[PDB]
Amino acid sequence: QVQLVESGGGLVQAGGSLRLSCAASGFPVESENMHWYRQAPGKEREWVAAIYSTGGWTLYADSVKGRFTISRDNAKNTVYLQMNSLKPEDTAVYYCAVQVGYWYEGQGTQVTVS
Amino acid sequence: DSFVIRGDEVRQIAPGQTGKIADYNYKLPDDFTGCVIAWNSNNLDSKVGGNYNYLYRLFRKNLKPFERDISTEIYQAGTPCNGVEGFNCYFPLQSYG
Repeated sequence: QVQLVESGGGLVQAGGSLRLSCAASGFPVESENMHWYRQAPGKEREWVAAIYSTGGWTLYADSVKGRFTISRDNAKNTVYLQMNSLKPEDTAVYYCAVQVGYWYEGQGTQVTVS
Repeated sequence: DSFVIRGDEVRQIAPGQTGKIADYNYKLPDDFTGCVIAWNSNNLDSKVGGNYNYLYRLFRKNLKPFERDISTEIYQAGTPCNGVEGFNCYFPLQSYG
């Protein structure tokens, strides 16, 4: 069955670094443009990261521009997502989402910065 | 020609109609014959938390009618950055969200 598995979540201190990993089964990594969303208490869920096909062409939100890293393991159809210079306000639940048809929502992981 | 745009962009999709997106993405010729069929897709193209799968050109250097520009090379508006993100140059693609 097609499913998305996310790992690497945990507790990190202020100014630390983290490496989340989202792996997909049943379809290749280059088939669709991966998306990364975050949800925090407040208004509603918000989008943080997205990389499209035909080259990298990385796009980041203004609040998170220049501080996150995204890499692709094409041989193992996985996406690695690196947090650097985290702040306590960055605490949230993270989702990795892809499209092969109807919208697919991952379980996500909770990240808190102290 | 099938595509997805925003609300006010419907007016810009017309022959002889000016506009930033119409002049940068898709323009109809002055002697255009034919037409546009636009329908709302709030239940299909809109997702909670923001849908960022639709892109449009923002910065570019003219464009002929019925011309396709798949290349998204960086645009220099003035010391050249030499294809590096920073000052005097910005990414030409923006997401509707």
